[PDB]
Amino acid sequence: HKILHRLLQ
Amino acid sequence: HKILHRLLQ
Amino acid sequence: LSDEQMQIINSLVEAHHKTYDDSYSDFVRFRPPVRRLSMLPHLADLVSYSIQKVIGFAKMIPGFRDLTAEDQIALLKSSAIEIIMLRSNQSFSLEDMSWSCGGPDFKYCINDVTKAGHTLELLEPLVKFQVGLKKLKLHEEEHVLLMAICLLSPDRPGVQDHVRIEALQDRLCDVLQAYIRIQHPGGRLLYAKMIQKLADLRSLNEEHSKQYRSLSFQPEHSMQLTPLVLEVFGSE
Amino acid sequence: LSDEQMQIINSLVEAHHKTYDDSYSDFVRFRPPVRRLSMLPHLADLVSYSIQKVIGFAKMIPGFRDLTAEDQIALLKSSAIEIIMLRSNQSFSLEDMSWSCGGPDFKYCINDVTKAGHTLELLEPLVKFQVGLKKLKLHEEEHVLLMAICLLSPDRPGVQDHVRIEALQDRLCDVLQAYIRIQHPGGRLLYAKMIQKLADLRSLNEEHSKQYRSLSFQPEHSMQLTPLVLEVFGSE
Ligand SMILES: C=C1/C(=C\C=C(/CCCCCC)c2cccc(CCCCCC(C)(C)O)c2)C[C@@H](O)C[C@@H]1O
Ligand SMILES: C=C1/C(=C\C=C(/CCCCCC)c2cccc(CCCCCC(C)(C)O)c2)C[C@@H](O)C[C@@H]1O
Repeated sequence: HKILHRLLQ
Repeated sequence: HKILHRLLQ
Repeated sequence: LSDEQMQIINSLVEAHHKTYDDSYSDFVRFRPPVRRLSMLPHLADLVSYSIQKVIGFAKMIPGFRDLTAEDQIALLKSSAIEIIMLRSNQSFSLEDMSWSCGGPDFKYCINDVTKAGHTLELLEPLVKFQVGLKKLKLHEEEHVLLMAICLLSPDRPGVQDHVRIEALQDRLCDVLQAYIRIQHPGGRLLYAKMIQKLADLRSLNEEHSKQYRSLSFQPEHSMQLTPLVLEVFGSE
Repeated sequence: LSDEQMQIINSLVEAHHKTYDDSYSDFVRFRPPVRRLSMLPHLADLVSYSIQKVIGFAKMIPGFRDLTAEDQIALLKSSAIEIIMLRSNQSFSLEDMSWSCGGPDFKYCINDVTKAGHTLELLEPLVKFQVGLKKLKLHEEEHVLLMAICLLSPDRPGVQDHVRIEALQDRLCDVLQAYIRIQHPGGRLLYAKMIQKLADLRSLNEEHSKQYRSLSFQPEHSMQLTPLVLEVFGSE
């Protein structure tokens, strides 16, 4: 979940 | 490489 | 309504306005609609775009940012499609029985999603859900509270801090109950109907997951999805 | 030219015609160009589309289908960007120093790729490569042979059957040498120039891989790529 983690700052 | 394998039939 | 209940309502409404564009002007940047599975590219981009907006909305829900990154992801993954279903009601129309998002290109009927890899077994209860939810004629405060309550459901797979999340949702359910009682005439039975909608979303969630799994297992179809979509609806 | 050399030429030319659309009418289905990294979505879809075409072309190269699936993938992954660079010369124009692919929307200059995550350190030798290759004024038979020779290079990472692949490429280099000698007036020095182009592609390949790695490590940029692109240029 690298994208989700990034989007969640 | 599941996509590549599929596209290569 | 107390001041704290009021602040919660204000921030949630502002969060939605910041993450829901009524002009739908970003839709031109998606892969265009094609009318097999010709509608999957447009649908994938639309859903991917919507997930980013749901994330934006969630981060402004009071108490959500204090949660664990794992809990945030667990809640997001399991409820993503339900929030999308809820937020899509804003574009849904009872006149056309369809989602009207700006121009003629972005007027989506039930047949469009059929041409996108999903069946009537999902779409028939979906449209029925959309009709019933629209008929409730929610205030923006209520519709916004419903999305936040849905997202903070503790009964999701992968969640760890059930008590901290159930507390947040309770505090939100409290606000909704109070708002309806004080600000919504003839809404004596409305709250019970809204909770029933959350139950409807679980069944819709389940059916979507089955049909997504069918879709994602075929590389020729999964290659049409976006990395974000694969990550959110994926089993990893 | 012998009959076997002729059959090889025929099949390769037909393979290219079946995988290269001169109208570029599929480009309207890509995420539209936006003029940060506003051009990355369109570029990603264009490259992803082109990879599918390169795969189609490769499968019709004589001897390629008999190779191991692993060797086919290894050759494809390592040479994909080089074949794209080669095949893009068909749309490149010396008048505009740009790739003209149909309408005004799909007329790509060097600044467009800059707005897509790549720097002049790649684009400057790329355009220079495009100019030099165009100036060679290849016959369609030669341009098509060059792509096939490039793809069947045994000196790629991950290849296992070096002898079987080097043999196929030799057989192809033989055809190219013969064709130029018999069918191309004043091409006495052309073959050496074409081999030099293959050397140019290695340096371009290297620079692209570095800049792709920079791009793919940032989730906000990698999320704009396609699953196929991630798979082909990925390190997995
Ligand atoms: C996404 C939104 C809109 C419409 C939504 C809609 C209505 C459909 C509009 C687009 C039709 C092509 C919809 C809603 C829930 C479920 C579905 C079925 C597809 C589920 C996800 C697809 C996949 C990941 C491949 O499994 C469609 C349009 C606006 O209301 C914005 C809102 O966020
Ligand atoms: C792809 C094609 C065309 C143009 C190609 C071009 C010219 C550029 C056209 C599009 C500009 C937005 C190009 C060629 C090689 C390398 C590059 C740089 C980008 C490398 C891949 C990007 C990534 C995977 C993100 O690292 C561009 C256009 C037609 O000739 C078809 C041909 O297959």
